[PDB]
Amino acid sequence: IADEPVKASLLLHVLVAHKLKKSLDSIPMSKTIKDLVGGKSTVQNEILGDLGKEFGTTPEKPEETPLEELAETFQDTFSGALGKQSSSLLSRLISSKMPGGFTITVARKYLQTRWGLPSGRQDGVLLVALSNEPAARLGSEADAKAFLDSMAQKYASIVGVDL
Amino acid sequence: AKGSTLIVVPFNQGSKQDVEALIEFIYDTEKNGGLGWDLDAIIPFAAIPEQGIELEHIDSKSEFAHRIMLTNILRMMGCVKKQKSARGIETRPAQVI
Amino acid sequence: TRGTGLMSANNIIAEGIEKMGVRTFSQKEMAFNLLGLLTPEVVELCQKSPVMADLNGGLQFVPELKEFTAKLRKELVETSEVRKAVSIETALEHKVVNGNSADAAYAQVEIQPRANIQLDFPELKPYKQVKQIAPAELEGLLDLERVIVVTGFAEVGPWGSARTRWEMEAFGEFSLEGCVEMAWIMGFISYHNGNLKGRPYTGWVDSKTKEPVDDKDVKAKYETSILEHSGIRLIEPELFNGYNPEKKEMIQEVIVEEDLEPFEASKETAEQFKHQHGDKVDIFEIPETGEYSVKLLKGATLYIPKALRFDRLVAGQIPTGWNAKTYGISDDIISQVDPITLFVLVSVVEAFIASGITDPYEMYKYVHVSEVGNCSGSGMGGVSALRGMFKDRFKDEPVQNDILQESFINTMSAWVNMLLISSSGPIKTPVGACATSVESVDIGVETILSGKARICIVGGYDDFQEEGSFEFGNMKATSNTLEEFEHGRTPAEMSRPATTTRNGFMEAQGAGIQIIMQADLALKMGVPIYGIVAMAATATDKIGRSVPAPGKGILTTAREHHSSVKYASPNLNMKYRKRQLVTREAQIKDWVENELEALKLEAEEIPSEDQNEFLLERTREIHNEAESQLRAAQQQWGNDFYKRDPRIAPLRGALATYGLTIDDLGVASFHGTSTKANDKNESATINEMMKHLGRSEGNPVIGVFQKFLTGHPKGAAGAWMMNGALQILNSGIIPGNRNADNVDKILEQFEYVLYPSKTLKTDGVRAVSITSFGFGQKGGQAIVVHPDYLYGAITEDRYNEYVAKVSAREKSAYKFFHNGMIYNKLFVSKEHAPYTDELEEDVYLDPLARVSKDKKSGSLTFNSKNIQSKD
Amino acid sequence: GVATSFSRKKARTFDSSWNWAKQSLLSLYFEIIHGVLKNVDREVVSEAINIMNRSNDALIKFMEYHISNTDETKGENYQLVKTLGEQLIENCKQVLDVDPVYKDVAKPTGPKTAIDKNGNITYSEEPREKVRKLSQYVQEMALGGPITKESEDALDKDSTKEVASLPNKSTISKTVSST
Amino acid sequence: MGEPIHKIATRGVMLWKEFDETIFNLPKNKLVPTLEAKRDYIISRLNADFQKPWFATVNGQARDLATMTYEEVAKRLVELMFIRSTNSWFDVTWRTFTGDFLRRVEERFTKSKTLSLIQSYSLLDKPDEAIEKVFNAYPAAREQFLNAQDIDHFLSMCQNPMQKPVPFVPVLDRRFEIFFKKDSLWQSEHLEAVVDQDVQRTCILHGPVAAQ
Ligand SMILES: NC(=O)c1ccc[n+]([C@@H]2O[C@H](COP(=O)([O-])OP(=O)(O)OC[C@H]3O[C@@H](n4cnc5c(N)ncnc54)[C@H](OP(=O)(O)O)[C@@H]3O)[C@@H](O)[C@H]2O)c1
Ligand SMILES: *OP(=O)(O)OCC(C)(C)[C@@H](O)C(=O)NCCC(=O)NCCSC(=O)CC(C)=O
Repeated sequence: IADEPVKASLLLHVLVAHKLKKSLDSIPMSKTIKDLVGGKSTVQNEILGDLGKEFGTTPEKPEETPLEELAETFQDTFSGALGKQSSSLLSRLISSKMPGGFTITVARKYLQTRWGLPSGRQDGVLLVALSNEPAARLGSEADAKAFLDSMAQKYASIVGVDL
Repeated sequence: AKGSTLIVVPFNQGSKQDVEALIEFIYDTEKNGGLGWDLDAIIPFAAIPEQGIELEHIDSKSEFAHRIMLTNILRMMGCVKKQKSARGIETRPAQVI
Repeated sequence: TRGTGLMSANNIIAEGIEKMGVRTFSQKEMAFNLLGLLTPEVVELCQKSPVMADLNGGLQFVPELKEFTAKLRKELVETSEVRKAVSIETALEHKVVNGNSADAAYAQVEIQPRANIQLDFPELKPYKQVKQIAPAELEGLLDLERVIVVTGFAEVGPWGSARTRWEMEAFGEFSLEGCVEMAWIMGFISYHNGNLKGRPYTGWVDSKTKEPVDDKDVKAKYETSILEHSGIRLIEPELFNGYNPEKKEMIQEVIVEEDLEPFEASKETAEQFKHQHGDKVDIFEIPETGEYSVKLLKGATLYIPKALRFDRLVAGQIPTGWNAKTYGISDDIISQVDPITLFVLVSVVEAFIASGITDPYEMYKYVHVSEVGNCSGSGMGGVSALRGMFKDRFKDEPVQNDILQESFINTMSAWVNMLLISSSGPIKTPVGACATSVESVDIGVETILSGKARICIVGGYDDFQEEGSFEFGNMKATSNTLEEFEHGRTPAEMSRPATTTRNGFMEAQGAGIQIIMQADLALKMGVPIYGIVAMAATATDKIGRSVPAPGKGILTTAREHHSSVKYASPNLNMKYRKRQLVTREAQIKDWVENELEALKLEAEEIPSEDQNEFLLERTREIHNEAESQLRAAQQQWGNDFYKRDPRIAPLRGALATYGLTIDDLGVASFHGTSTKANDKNESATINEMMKHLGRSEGNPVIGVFQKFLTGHPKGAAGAWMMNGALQILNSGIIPGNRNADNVDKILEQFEYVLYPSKTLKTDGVRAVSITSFGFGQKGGQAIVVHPDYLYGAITEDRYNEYVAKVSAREKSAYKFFHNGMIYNKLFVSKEHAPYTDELEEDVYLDPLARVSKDKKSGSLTFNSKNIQSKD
Repeated sequence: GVATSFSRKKARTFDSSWNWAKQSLLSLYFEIIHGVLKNVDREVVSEAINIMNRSNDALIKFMEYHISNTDETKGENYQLVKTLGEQLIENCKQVLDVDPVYKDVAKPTGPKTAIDKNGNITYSEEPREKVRKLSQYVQEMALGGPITKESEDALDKDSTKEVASLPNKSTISKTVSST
Repeated sequence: MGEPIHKIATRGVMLWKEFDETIFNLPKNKLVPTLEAKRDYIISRLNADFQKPWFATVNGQARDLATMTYEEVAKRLVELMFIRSTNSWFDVTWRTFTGDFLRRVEERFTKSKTLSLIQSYSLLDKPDEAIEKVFNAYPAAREQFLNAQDIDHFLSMCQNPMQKPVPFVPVLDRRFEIFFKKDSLWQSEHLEAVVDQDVQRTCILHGPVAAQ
C-alpha cells in the first residue's frame, strides 16, 4: 500500500504513554509533560532524556510546552526513522513478549504479507504494539499473530487507513 | 605526567564475570595478554542514581544498584586478595578508598 | 558534592544547605580531599589499622535533613511559580489597558543568517607587508617563467569538496556554509525560484518534500544525516552496483550427476550450449514455436552461485547522494563514462573556478592551444569498466561496446580535453599507484620548465570497487573490519596513522586536481596563487622481492656532501648571487647596444624602401635574444644555482631560492596510511632528511596525517595532501590527527617529528613537505612554499596591477560559482572547439594565435585575421 | 544490567606523554601570541604545571628553540610569550629529575541559585570570596564552623610570577594543624 | 494589450514606437534571442531616452544585477526611488522595497542571529545614513557582487503586484514589454521622480487635432 514514515506526533505520544504505563487515549495532547507526571520530577526527567535521545535536540522549555506543540517542534527537524530509543524498546518488547522463535523480522514479514503494510507503516504498528504491551509473554504463534492483527487495526484507526 | 599511563576498559560493575575478568586482566602477565600490574589502590566509585524510589517501590533497579555499589565491591576486593595471595604478595597491600 | 550524577538534582538547594554552616564541595575540592588519603603518611596509617576520613563538611549534624531539604525546595519552587504567574498577569493587564499598539514599538526584528559560501581565495597583503618577509635582494633575481605556482585546486572525496573537507579536517564541525554546501552536494536541498503553494518563494527547499528550508534550519534538519552518510563508514551497496561485502557472490564449478529437466532457449543460445558442452548436452528443435529444448546430461559442467562473508565492511565513500547531474553533467556523458571520470570532470571544473577561470578558453587569450597540458593520472583507472569487460561480459550481461576505452587510465584526461579544455598541449599520464599524484606534480613541473607547456592540470583519482577491496584484503594491506570491531573501534576511528594499534589502511575513492602554471603567466592573467611548487621528486628504493614494501629512496632529495663544510659557500648567500646577476645584466645591456649599432651599419646597405621591414624583423629578433639572455642569467643565479653544486641539497636549494632555511619547513604532510611498515619508514625518512640538512635541535616538523579523516584513496592520495598543504599555507592552521589516541613508542626515537592530536592555529607556515610511498617503490616528495614569498620578487606596480586583476576575477568567480550551484550548471560541456575545422591547421601551426571575444555569440574563438598576422 | 561489557581486546592504553608535552607547549605558545590566554589567567599556570610534570631533555630543547626564535618586537603578546617562555624553561630545567606533582590551581567555587523577575531558576558555580587558592580552602576546613562545635601570591594579576614560584617547595613555618 | 494611443512624440515615446515595430511585434520563441543580441543598444536607449532607465547602471557604465555589489544596488534604489528635492520617498511601497533589500543584505552577510539595524522602515526617511549604517556593520557587501539567490529575490520583489511598479527595467527577459510599458502615465505629472527631470523621457497623452 502507500508507504508513510511514522509521524513525530505518534512517536512522542507512544514514548510518553509507555514511560507513564498508560494507554494512548489516557494521555491527552493538550496537557504538558509537567502536568501528566503529577509532581514527580524524576519521571519528568526520564521522559525528557528519552525524547532528547530519540529526536537529538529538545526545545528551550519542554516542561511547560504541550505535547502537540512539542510534536510540531520535532516534525520541523524529524526525518521519519525510528532512532536509538524506539529501536531498543521494540527489541525489548519482541524479545520479552513474543514466543521463542518469533523475532522482529518475522513480525515485519507477517505485516508485509498478511496486511501488506510496508516498512514505514510496520514501524507505526510496532509503536502501537509497544503502547499496548501485554502482561505476560504470548504462549503460541497464533495469539501472537492475533495480537499483531489487533495492533494493525488500532494503527489503521488512529492514522486513518483501511485494511 | 611523565611515567603515567591510563588504561581505559569497558566494564559493568554489575556483572560478577566482568569484575573477575578485569582483575584477572590487571594481574595476568603481558605474555598471557594482561597488564602485569599489582594494584596499590582501588577506588570503586561506580554508582547509578536511584531517585524517587521509597521502600514500597524497591524492585529490580534497586536490587541491581545494590549489587554494583556493595555486593560487587566486596567481590572485587575478594578477587584482588585471591590474586595477591596466589603470587605470595604479603608486603604490598592495595588501599581501598 | 555538587554536580555529580548522584547530586546534580540537589544543586539548586546547595546554596540553602550552606546557610546552616554546612560545607558543600565542588568535584575538584572533593577529589583533592580524597587524593589526600593516597599521600604516603595516610597510606602508612592505613597499613596499621583502618582509617575513617570524615569529609562531610558537617552534613551529619543537620537534624531532620529531609524536612530542611523539602522546605528549601518548596520555597524555591513557590517563589519561581509566583513570580512567573504575577509577571504574566501584570503583562496581560498592561496589554489590555494600553492595547496591542504599545508592544509593537517595543518589539524588534530578528535577522537570521543566510549561507554566503566563499571561494576562500588567498588574502593579498599591501606591498609594504609582503616586501618585509622576503629578503630585499629577491627582486629581479628569480626568472618567473621558471617558478611554478598552484593557481587552483579541488577534490571530490568522502567529505565532499576541498571546502567541506577542510572544515571537517581543521575544525571537526561544519559552519552554516559547510552544512548548506554538504546538503546541496548530497541532494538534500535544491533551489526553488517561482510559485510554491501559490506564494512566490526564492530559496532552498527539501529535495523530496519540496517544503521550504531556511538556511538556519539546514544544520538542525540535515547535520545528523550528512555526518551519518559522509567520510569513512560502512560500505553502502547502493553506491557500488549492489556490492555487499557481507554477501560476496562467487561461483563453484560442479559436475552434473543427474540429467537436468530440459529448459526452452533460442536456437542461437542452444547452438552456443552445444558448442560448449559437446555430447554432454542434447538440443532438439520444438516444431510448434521454433525455440529449442536444451537438456544437460550426466557429466556436464555447471556453475552454482555461493556467497562468502568478506571482513572489509568499511570505506571512505563519497557522500551518499553525490550525483554529477547536481554539478551539471548531462545523462549522455554519465551513461558513456566510468564514474571515476565523473569525479575528475567535477574536480577539474571546480579547480578552474578556484583559479577564477569560469571559461577555460580564457586561457587561450594568453597561451597557444599547444601550451595547456594534462599531466594528471590514476593508480588503476576505470575499474568499473574493467569489471564490465572481464566479469559482466563473461556473464553475457548488457555492456556498452566501447567499455574497453573507459577502462584506460589515460581516458579520464581525454574526456577532460574532449569536454572542457580542447587543448593540443602535452598529455603525460602517470601511473604511480599511491604516489601517482606526486609523480603527477613532478611531471607537470618538468613539462612547464622544459617549455613544452605553461599550464598543467595535475593530480590523481581512484575508485573503490569490490575486486580491489578484495585483493587489498588478500595482501593484508587494508584493516580487517571484524578485528577492529573486536577491539571496540567504530568506523570513524579505523584510520589511525602513527598509533600503537594501527593495523592497515582504510580504502577511499575520489579525485584531486591542481592547476599549476608559470608565475609570470599567473601574474599576467591575474589568477589567485595558493603556493609555489618549490621542489618535486620521485625515487625508487633498491634490490628486493617485496613490491608493497616502502623504502628510503626519497631520502636522496636531501643528498649533500659534508667532507669540506668549514667555510660557507658564497653560492648559498643571496647577496652574492644578486651581485653576479647585476654584473651580467650590465653585459647583456652592452650586448644590446653593440647589436643595435651593428644593425644600423647593416641597414645602410639595404635600400631605403625595404629598410622598414628589415629593421622591424631584426629589432624583434634582438629583443627576443635580450630577454632570452636576461632570463638565462636570472635562471643561472636565481633558480638553478644549486643544480651543479654537490654541497647544496635539492631540498635545501628549493627553499634557498626564496631565502628560506631548512628550519622554515614547518609542516610535513605524511602519507600516513595507518600501516605498520609505512608510518615508521616515513617518520624515519623525514627524520634522516632533517638530521643531514642540520635542522636546529628542538625544531621538529609537525606531521599532518589527513588520511585519518578521508582514508587512503590510492591514486588521489597526494592530490588531497597537496590541497590540504595549500589550505595550511594560506590559513596558518595545522589540523591535528583526531585519531592519534596514543603515538607509537617506537616513533619517540625521531626527534625531528611532532605528531599533534589537535588543531594548532599558528602565526604562519612558510613551507609544507608532501611525501608519498606508492606500491612498486614509487617514493615522492613535493615542497610547497607560501605564495607571499613570490611577491617579493616583483615591483610595487606589477604587484598592484596583479592585486586589481585578482580582485576583479575573484568577484566574477563568486558570481559564476553561486549561479552554477543553484541552477545545477557549474559544469558546462563545450559543444565546439575555439576554432572551426577550417582554421584547425592554421591555429595549430601559428604559435601567436590567440582567441578574442566573438561579437555575435559573445564567446571566445579564433578569428582568421588574428592567425599568421603581423600585429 | 548484568550483561558483560569487559573484553581484554577493548583496552585502550595512553602512555605517549613525551609527544603531548611538546603539543601542550606549542598550544600554549600560540594561545598567548593570538591573545586567547592572558597574563592574568590561571589557565597559563595550570599549563605550566602540566608541562613541568612532563619535562625531559627533548622538551627543554623544543622550548629553547621556539622561545629563543620568538621576536619580542612583533607585539606585546610576543614579548609576553618570550618572558613566560624563558621562565618556563628555567622551571623545566629545575624539575628535570624531580617526580611529577598533583597541584590544582583552579579557583574554588561555591553554589549560587538565582530566580530572575520572570521566575526562571538558574544554578551556577560562582567563585567564593574568602577562598581563592587551595591553601586557603585547607585553612577554612581546619577552622570548621559553628554547626561542627561540641562542648601572598600573584594569581589573577601576574601568571608569569606565579609560574616563577612553581618549582620552589615553600617551607611551612607552622602547620595548619596548630590553628 | 495592442490598443492605439496618441502621445506626444518625445524621445521616450519614439523609443516606445521603435520597440513596438522591432521587439514587441516578434513571436515569443524569437523575443529572448533578439533581446540578448540587441542588449547593449537597448540599454543605451533606455538610459538616454526612456522614463524607466536600466537599473543596473553604476555611474554611466551599463552593468547587470549579477555584476553589481550590494552597496551599488542600494545606492541605485535610493537614486531612482527617493526624491532629493522633497527629501521623501516618492511612494511608501518603494521605501518598503528598499528596506526589504537592506534587510536581505544583513541576512546574507551576518554570521549569527542579530537585531536588524533597520528596525522600522520609517528610519529610511534619511536613506544615505541608513545605507552607511547597514554597509558599516557588513562592509564585505561593499565589495561582493549580488549572490544569484539575491538577484532572484530582487526580481521577485520587482513583480510584487501589491506595490507601485518599480521605476526602472531590472532585466531583459520574456517580461520586458510589461516592465517597459506598465504604469507609464503618472511620470508626466511628477517630473521630480524622473531621471534628469527631463519631460522628453515621459509619455504625455494628447490629440493630434486638439493640439492645434
Ligand atoms: N480610453 C483612454 O483613452 C485611456 C487613457 C488612459 C488610460 N486608460 C486606461 O486606464 C487604465 C490604467 O492606466 P495605465 O495606462 O497606467 O495601465 P497599466 O500600466 O496597466 O495600469 C497601472 C497599474 O499600476 C499598478 N499600480 C500603480 N500604483 C500602485 C499602488 N500604489 N499599489 C498597487 N498597484 C499600483 C496597478 O496594478 P494592479 O491593478 O495589479 O494593482 C495598475 O494595474 C488602463 O486599463 C487603460 O486602458 C484609458
Ligand atoms: O524531580 P526532582 O524534584 O527534580 O528531584 C527531587 C529529588 C531530589 C527528591 C529526587 O531526585 C530524589 O528523590 N532523589 C533521591 C534523594 C537524594 O537526592 N539522594 C541522594 C543520593 S546521593 C547522596 O546521598 C550523596 C551523599 C550526601 O552521600
